[PDB]
Amino acid sequence: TTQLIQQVSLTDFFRPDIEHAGSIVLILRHPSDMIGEANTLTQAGRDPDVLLEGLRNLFNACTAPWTVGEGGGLRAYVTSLSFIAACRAEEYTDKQAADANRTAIVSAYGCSRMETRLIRFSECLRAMVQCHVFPHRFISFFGSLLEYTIQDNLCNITAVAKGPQEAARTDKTSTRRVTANIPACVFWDVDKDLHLSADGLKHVFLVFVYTQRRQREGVRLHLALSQLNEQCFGRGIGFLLGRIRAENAAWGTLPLVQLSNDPTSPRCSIGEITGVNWNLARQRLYQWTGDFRGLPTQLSCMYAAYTLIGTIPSESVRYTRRMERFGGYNVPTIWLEGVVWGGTNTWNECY
Amino acid sequence: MLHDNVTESLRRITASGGRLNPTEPLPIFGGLRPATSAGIARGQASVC
Amino acid sequence: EFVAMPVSTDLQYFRTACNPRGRASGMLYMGDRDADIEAIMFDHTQSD
Amino acid sequence: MAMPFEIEVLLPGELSPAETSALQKCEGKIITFSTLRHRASLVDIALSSYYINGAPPDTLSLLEAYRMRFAAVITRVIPGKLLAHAIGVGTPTPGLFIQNTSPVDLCNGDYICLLPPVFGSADSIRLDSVGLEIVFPLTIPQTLMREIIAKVVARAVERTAVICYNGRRYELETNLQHRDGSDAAIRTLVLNLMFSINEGCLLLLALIPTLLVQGAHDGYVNLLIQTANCVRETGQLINIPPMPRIQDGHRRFPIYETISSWISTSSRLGDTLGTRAILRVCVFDGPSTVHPGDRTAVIQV
Amino acid sequence: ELAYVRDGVIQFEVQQPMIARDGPHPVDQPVHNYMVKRIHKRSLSAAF
Amino acid sequence: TGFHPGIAFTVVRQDRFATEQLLYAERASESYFVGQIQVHHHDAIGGV
Repeated sequence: TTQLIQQVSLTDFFRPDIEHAGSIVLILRHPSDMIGEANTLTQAGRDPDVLLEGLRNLFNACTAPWTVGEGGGLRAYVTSLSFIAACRAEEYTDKQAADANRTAIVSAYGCSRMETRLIRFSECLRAMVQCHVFPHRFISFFGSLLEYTIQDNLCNITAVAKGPQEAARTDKTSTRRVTANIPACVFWDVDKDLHLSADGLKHVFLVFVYTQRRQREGVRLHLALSQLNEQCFGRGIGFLLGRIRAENAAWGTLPLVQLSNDPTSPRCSIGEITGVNWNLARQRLYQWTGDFRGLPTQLSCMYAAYTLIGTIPSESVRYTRRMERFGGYNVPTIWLEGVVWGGTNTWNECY
Repeated sequence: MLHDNVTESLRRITASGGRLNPTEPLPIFGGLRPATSAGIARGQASVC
Repeated sequence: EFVAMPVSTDLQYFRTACNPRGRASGMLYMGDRDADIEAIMFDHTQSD
Repeated sequence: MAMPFEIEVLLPGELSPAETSALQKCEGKIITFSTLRHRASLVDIALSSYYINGAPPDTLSLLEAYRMRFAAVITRVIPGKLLAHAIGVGTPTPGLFIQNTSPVDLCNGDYICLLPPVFGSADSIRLDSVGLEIVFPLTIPQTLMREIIAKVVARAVERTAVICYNGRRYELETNLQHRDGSDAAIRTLVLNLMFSINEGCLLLLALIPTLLVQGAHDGYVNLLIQTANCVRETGQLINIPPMPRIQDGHRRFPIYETISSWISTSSRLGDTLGTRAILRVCVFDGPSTVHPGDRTAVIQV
Repeated sequence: ELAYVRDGVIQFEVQQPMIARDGPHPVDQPVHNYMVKRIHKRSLSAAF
Repeated sequence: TGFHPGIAFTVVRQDRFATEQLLYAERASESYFVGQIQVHHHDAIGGV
């Protein structure tokens, strides 16, 4: 048996009738929390008003831009993997597998105000990295798409948040069953790039990749298969992303044993400590200036993040690539057979 | 060898005269391996 | 048709079936289903 | 998947009756497989699979394997094959049990981490029919794993350059047979020791003369200051002038940064210099404590 | 059943003739050989 | 450069051919016991 979540939301970044049932959908945190976290977490020497400006610029080119502040309950909760994959559709290596997704998602949502709502989303995601509130703190894994029902601008989404994907009865159409589905741009199996084995249970991860370079940084989203547990998938992707790790490290920003071993060195006592003296504290004991400034940090050198969202408990994992009609156009997709969705969306960052 | 430059020199020269060499920066999960060629013609290369 | 070539290209290459390009090619040598097909024909860093 | 992930190790039918009677007694011990299949063979868990470059591993490479490899529990050994349960992938595993393989007792509630054999020699099986020696990881509480991992990485640094528990001392027999894993651990120790320092750390560094007076005014701090082999020496030997004015100080807060980005590199120091905790003892109606060799009732984390 | 079997065996015995020989030679006796075997175990599997 | 440094080598290599075997087995050369077919089910992609 499985579980299902249900969430009614707006219809800006997710139109759940062009989406094939079985695609993965993502949840979006309330945007008013970025304007609170940016004040504290931005790096000293940068204007935090860039993220505020981009965020205000995004929702102006959206649906009804009211109650987009605090007291608003009904809003745009959910977005699809295809949308984020199509806004950053220039940072994926497979250009042919990504530009088709972008074209189909622009010309398929039946809207002209789209392609002006995708440029804003990408600018917002790029700012969020520049202000050091990364997208991996405001997006997570809502269940696979199972069943829907829509009205004028109002959609109701059903998902599957646990248990086997294929043990889920969709009464609507087409064999009453639903299979996992992702666009071929975001997919890459690390066990092939690391030249690892094939037979065995595989996990399914969600990987964010961060590049730290002022005014020209970037971020993309991936869905990976691997025979490596969460404690060793970081050592995995830490090897296939050397040119990003190194460039982020360097383009995003006391002899106590001796004196303590010298029994003739100037030393005060526990009963002598009156630091109010301008001599006893400063002049007598060994002076040293700290200068812990501009030094590499954690939030600066962080180049990637990942979380375990599921698993594939087969002997040999089998996936296809069949170009499916994405509402008028055809996009390279990938069908994953036999996925059992895990949870506890705990992100692990790299450095 | 005592010096770490003669070793790289030898390991590059010996790679200039063969194709079995491990031409990769030391991988962490596999030990060492040669690069996968694009093709194969007459069968399995018997190592002399 | 004539194809220019050095005057020291040894003869034992012409005493059997061969290729005028001096380098084998084609789909038949793919090895794998995803191998780079135009890296057998042109990429001169991998051995023939 | 709804059923627990079963594994079927196929025993060779050409063993001795004692060579299989010993296996009959290893129900409840933990074994590890490189890949997670349904039909594994006895060559996937013996000491042949823990080989780095054709040699028996040391206590530091085996440690890396234990966290690189999948875990399972032997539950029953029939004459034909060996049935086992997977641990850390599929939650369903009702009534799972685990035999305490350790010198120290297990008390109810503790988390369980698994050590390669370091306390003396290991209690293993020597199946001389096909020539495979099978060793089983120990079962140590998490509040004790972290002492030995420290005592061994410190010795690794010392190379490259006794334990009390419930009032009982033990001696380690950990060995370093080469010099690669030692540095593969040293680099992680120094990296995680290097990503802790930040701008806000200096304001914590100015409180050492004040912590020295609170260690004389209080009782709990006077014990904390004894073990701090650095804070107890700097607080009377070094000084710092006041800190510079915070860049954009009207807006940000440095101490929140230095103690938010500090918990991360500490919830990982254990899980990288050692192994994670996979099980925890929950004996609903059985005995309270567990002596060496008695089966427990656990629940996977 | 065959599944409760630990080790089912098979026995053997063979008698050997001899030859007399007027000396000087080593006088011989009749000999008997007793030989025992044991079975091996296998399996089969299919699925759907 | 083509200079013989007073030392010689004995090259060794091993090749693997594919043959066609020819087997002869006498009558009643094996005593072949059979057991009983047991069945156990197992969870799958969502079915059995």
